Formats: sequence, structure tokens, C-alpha cells
Amino acid sequence: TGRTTIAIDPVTRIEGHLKAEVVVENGKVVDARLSGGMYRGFETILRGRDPRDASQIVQRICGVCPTAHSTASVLALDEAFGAKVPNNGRITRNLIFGANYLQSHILHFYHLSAQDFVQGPDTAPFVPRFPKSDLRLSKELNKAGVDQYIEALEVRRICHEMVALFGGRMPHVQGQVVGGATEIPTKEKLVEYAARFKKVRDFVEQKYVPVVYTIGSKYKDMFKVGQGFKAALCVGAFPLDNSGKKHLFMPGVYAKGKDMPFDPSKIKEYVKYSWFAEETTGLNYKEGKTIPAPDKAGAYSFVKAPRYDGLSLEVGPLARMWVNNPELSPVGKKLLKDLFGISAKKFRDLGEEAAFSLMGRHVARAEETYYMLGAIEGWLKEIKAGEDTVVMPAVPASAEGTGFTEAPRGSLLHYVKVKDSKIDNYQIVSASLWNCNPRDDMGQRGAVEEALIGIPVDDIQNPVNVARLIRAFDPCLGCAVH
Amino acid sequence: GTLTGERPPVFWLQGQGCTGCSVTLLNSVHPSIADVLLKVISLEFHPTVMAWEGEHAIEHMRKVAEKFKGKFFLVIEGSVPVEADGKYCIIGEANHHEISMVDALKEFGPNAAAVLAVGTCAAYGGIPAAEGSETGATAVSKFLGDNGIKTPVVNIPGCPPHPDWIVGTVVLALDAIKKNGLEGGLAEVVKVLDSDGRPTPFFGRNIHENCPYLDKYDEGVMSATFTDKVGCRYDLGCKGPMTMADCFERKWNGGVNWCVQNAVCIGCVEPDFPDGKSPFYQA
Ligand code: SF4
Ligand code: SF4
Ligand code: SF4
Ligand code: FCO
Ligand SMILES: [Cl-]
Ligand SMILES: [Fe+2]
Ligand SMILES: [S]
Repeated sequence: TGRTTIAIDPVTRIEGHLKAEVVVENGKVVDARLSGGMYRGFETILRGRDPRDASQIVQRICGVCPTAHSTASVLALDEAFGAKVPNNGRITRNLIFGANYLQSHILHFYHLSAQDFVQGPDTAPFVPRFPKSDLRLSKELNKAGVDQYIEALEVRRICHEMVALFGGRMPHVQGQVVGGATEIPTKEKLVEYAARFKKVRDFVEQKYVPVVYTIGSKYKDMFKVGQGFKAALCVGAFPLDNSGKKHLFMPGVYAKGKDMPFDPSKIKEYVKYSWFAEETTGLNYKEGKTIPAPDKAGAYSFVKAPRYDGLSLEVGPLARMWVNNPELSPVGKKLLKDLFGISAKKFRDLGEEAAFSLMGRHVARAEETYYMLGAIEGWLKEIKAGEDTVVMPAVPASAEGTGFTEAPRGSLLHYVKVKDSKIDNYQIVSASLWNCNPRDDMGQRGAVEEALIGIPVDDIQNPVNVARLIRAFDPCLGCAVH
Repeated sequence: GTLTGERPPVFWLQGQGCTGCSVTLLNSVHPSIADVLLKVISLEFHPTVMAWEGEHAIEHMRKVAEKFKGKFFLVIEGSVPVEADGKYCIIGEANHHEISMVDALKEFGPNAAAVLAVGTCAAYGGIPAAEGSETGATAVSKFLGDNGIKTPVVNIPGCPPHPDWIVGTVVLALDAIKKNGLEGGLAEVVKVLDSDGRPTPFFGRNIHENCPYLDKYDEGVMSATFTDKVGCRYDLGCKGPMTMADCFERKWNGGVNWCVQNAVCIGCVEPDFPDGKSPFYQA
């Protein structure tokens, strides 16, 4: 067959506003363009404010991942202010933020992704849908998917109770500020956090990780597509001591089959195909500028195009798990053997092709959720009830700082420059920015644009795999554009 | 409710939102969000959670809208940006035509039973409309008025709102409509809105005047560090004195905390949020 061009706007069961347009020839995607169609401009809204306000304002980029922005912002402010966060505050922050990794991954798999594979009950918002939706599960396994979707609504809510115990509320925590965390954990509230955590652990171990491998085993073809550049970024997250040198996820870049170090000075944001003034193209974030140009010819997105030493990279659970290569979960090892005939001990034992795939990204996210359980358990042993979690630093007249972390969807940094005790510049380079960006000034596609190449579309009237691929990356276009 | 009861159609449009107003709703304890979706409303369009996609999803909404002309509820999350001919928020494409948030609100707004402006962005403009913005971010009521659209609006603000304020306002309205029909019912709802369009059951009481640290405020005993939970939080920036919400009582996230206990109130339900409540960390 020849060409069909398919536009999907809105792409649903993601966060935020995304259009995807693909060119299909002879049953496969041969080109793609992703458009982030909504802009707010946090980087300009922030200018002129008390810098401390940033750790509230920036959360409103994203109600799914506000703890990530909170974290990046307070780390940036800590550095700019010379705030020395007490050890117990570092741990408390990790408990606040770690709980939202659990929430976000569970939300993503069940409430956003699972309907790609599972038919929900016969009422909105589960119908109508494509007449040929390629829903392959047995009646029993489909029902398990629905039952777990419903249970997961309660589990993700409990994860937000965990966040709120020391974070104040969620979405949009009050409990992280420059200098640490605003509420010392009490013995009683640590009991409450642990009790909720146990319920979440049981759900992750018994339902979520097994269902991803089990559904994956019915969609083995989905490990064979969606590779894209096979290139990944991790900037580090969840500091494990006060040195700034040791993190749960360590930084690294992977591209063209090679591991390389991460040097943030090699990040540049291009705008040829983005709705920003041409003169702002190619800037590192320390010199970043955000000048909207919604009528600029040729542009197709409000997402800038970040490149790392010229490379187009992806971010997220796959990126972190590939870069760090942890041991696989016990249940993952078992199900890989039983359901796939794969012998594996560490994440990379999946191999590059299967890891960097549509279904591999879902597997990576489930594995990472399991991995986070151990981290949280460790923090619950390490935390000291009653020990102070904050310092109260004076606002500097002139300073700069950068905070680096990993949001649930991938690498996140915030840069702040303070002048006359106010925000002079604030630049954000976020996770879905790395994934869902348009072409750069040389015409090289963004990570998801490239991962769309080769996606099968055997039925143009039911082109379900286009958005299935996109959903594997857990896009958050609020974050991508800000 | 029951799986087979009457459940009115709802379309949920996101403008310049962060999805936090959707997420806060997912946190409803009672009724649970599962029960809301399966037993209370029929959520026919919602880009974050619905099965279908793209032009097909838009056309589904349009078919339901035609069937239920004058009768569907329209939830707006986020502000509506008017600059650049609406281009700062495109929400879909159908018939090879892009649909801006401006377009969508002009299309569906006139035909809704009522518009629920959920969150401070939708209600009042919020952060997207704050100083330093350049998109012409506009509140729902102002946008509709400017365009001659007379459909009733109810504001359910907060950044985010508590789920109980969202679900509770829906319950208030559906009860009024059950008792009085649509126009009589909406008139009963409007009677219990304050001057900022907020339901006085949830927004009729001031935080500070009901705060457990009020004695400390009156004594002048002020915490100098966030982690001192004995003193009043006023010197640390608490905006409770200027804020109308019931957070002091229902608290947040299953009652496990609230902003004043944990840190400070930032006045997130108020029409001047954020700029009139900033700086957040001093009085
Ligand atoms: S009101 Fe707050 S939580 Fe709701 S969409 Fe706006 S920024 Fe997000
Ligand atoms: S903590 Fe805030 S709301 Fe409570 S008494 Fe002090 S200023 Fe008022
Ligand atoms: S306590 Fe204040 S900032 Fe917190 S939710 Fe209530 S009104 Fe908003
Ligand atoms: N997770 C998350 Fe949000 C995105 N993309 C950020 O950062
Ligand atoms: Cl997060
Ligand atoms: Fe940015
Ligand atoms: S996000």
C-alpha cells in the first residue's frame, strides 16, 4: 500500500496537550511530528519574584509530578542560597518524593496505559473506542486488568496520603522549601506512612509487576518495535548522603551502544521547529531564554528541542534502569523465564532491542516501581523521628543554582539566577521535554518522534499502535512545555 | 448511586491546566472516584482517562452534546488564553481544523446546563494569568461574559481544590435539580454562591478565624522556623487570615495533614492567587 497521513489530536490517556501526526507507507510509520499545543510560560511568570516562591509556583507546571518540580526547585534554591539541608531533611524529602513515584507509575500503567490492552466496562469513559482495538486478553485476564484498574484507584490515592503525611497535601506539596522539609517526622506519623506503604508494596509485588509481564507475554510483538535512537539520559536522583556525589539513580548517557558520562554543559535547547523567537536557538539553560513566537513559520510545537552534545536522547524509567543496570525483581526474573523463555538477572540482560521497545518501557516502569520499594524501605530505617529537617537561610542578593533530579518520567533540572534578591532568570529542562520534543535545527527528530518510526499500522482505520507507542513513554506535555 | 441509575453526561475540557484538578478529584475518599464514574456521572470526554482519542474523541463529545443539548455539564480545568487568536491552547483537531480552547468554550459553553470552573486557573485565571505571563489567560466566567454566553458558572477554586469541594458541588447541584428541575435547581445553587462564585458550604468560613493556632496568633507567639509546630505561622507567610476555605476541618488527603499544620497556607482558593498572596514566605 501507499501513503496515508494520520493526525491524532488530542492524544488521550497521556497528560497534557499533544498532537501526533504520522506518515504511514505500506503498513508502517515512516515519519512523525509531535506537537505540544499548550503554553503557559512559567519561566517568564517566575521573573521578579522572591526566589523562595519558586518552590510553590513551579509545582503548577504539573499536577501529576509536582513533587519532582518541587525537588528540582528546592535543590536549585539550596545551592543558590548556600542552604545546608540537615541530614534528616534530606531523608524526609526522599520519603515525600519517593511516594509520588509509586503514585505516578501506578497511575500511568493502570489509568493511562492499561486500556491499550484491556477493555473496560461498557460505559464512558471506557467506550466508545476503536472498533478493532486489538484487545487480545482472555476474558479472565481482561477482568484481572479491570479489577486491578479499580483497585489501583485506591492504591494511588493511598500513595498521595503517603506524600501528604510529611508533604502537607497533594497535588502541590507545602512541605519542601529551601533549607529542607517543613515538618519533622514524628514516630506516630512514621507508623502511618509505613502502614500505607505496606499496602502499596503488596499491590506492586502481587498485582502490578506480574500483570505487566503477563500482559506483555500476550503482546510479544510489542518488544520488537519502538526502538528509536536507543539513546538515553539520566542526571541522577535521590541523594543517599550529604556529599552530593551519591544517588539512588546515578547519572549517565547511553547512545550508539556506548555508556558515557553526563556533563550538563553539553545541553542545548534548539527552537527552529518550536514556537519561540529564532534568536533564542541553541542556548544552554544557564543562558536560556523563553520568548514565544506562536506565528513563526515552520514551527510545530511549544516544546523546545533539547540536545545533548547534538544527540537526541530519551528519559524515564527505561533510561534510568538501562543506565544503572540494577538487578531485576524476583518476580520479573521468574516471569521472564516462565512466560518468555528469557534467562535474566540484571536489567540489561533483556538486551538493548527488547529494553528499548514499546513494551520494554512498560516493563522498565514496573521494575523501577519495585526498585523504589527498597529505597523507601531504606529511608524508613534511616530517618530519625524528631530530628530537625530544615534550616532558615536568608535570601541572597545575587546568586545562582541548579537542581538536578529524576521526575517519574525522566530527567529534570531547574536553574535559577537571583539578582537584587529576586528571580532574574529561571530555566526548566524537564522529562517530557526530552521525550516529546520536535526536530532540532538540523532536522533530527525528538526521541518519541524517532521511536514512532517503524510502528505497524496494518489497519489505517484502527491505527492503535501510534498512540500505544506514545503512551509507553508516559508523556506529560504540561512538563514538556511549561 | 447504582450502575443502572440516572447519570448525567459530563465533558471535561482542559485549557491551560496542569492536570492537578483532575488528579485531586481522583483522590476523593467518599464517594470513591470509581463510584463517581460508575454510579454518579457519565464522564463522556476527558482527555487524561478516556478510551478513544483524537478526532474520534472530539466527535463522540459532539454527538453526546447534540443529544443532550442544554443538559450536559461542562467542567473546565485551566485558564482560557485569548492572545494570538487562541493559539496558546489547541485542544484537538477534527475535519482538518484545529480547535483552540477559545473555540471549544464558544462551541460547548452555550449548550451546557452549567459550567463548573474547577480550580483557581479556570475560576480566576490563577498562575497562567499572573504577572510575567503573556498568553491572555482568562477566567471562565469572564471569557463567557465577554462572548455574550449566559450559561451559569459555578467556581470551585483551589490550586488544587480538595476533591470534596468538587464532588460536593456536583452533589449540591444534582440534588437541587432532582428537587426543582434544571432551571429551578440551578437557581438554588446560585443562591448559595458567594460574591466570587464559590459554594458557601465549602468556602463560607475563614481559615484563620477557625485555626487551631489562633490563640498563638493573638498572643503574638510566632514560629521562627517551619518545624516549630507550637507557634502561629503568620511570620512564616501564612495567608489564613485572607483565605476562605474549610481546610482547617476536613484537612487533606484522607485527613492526614493540611497546609497550616505542615507549613503555611498560601491562599490558593482566593481570586488574587498567586500575586496577591505573594511573597509566600513572609507576611
Ligand atoms: S488550579 Fe492549580 S491544580 Fe488546578 S489546573 Fe490550575 S495550576 Fe493546576
Ligand atoms: S497559623 Fe495562619 S491561619 Fe492559623 S492563626 Fe496563625 S496566621 Fe492564622
Ligand atoms: S490551607 Fe490554604 S493553601 Fe492549603 S488548600 Fe486550604 S486554602 Fe489552599
Ligand atoms: N514525571 C514528570 Fe513531569 C514530566 N514529564 C516532570 O518533570
Ligand atoms: Cl513527582
Ligand atoms: Fe524550559
Ligand atoms: S509529568
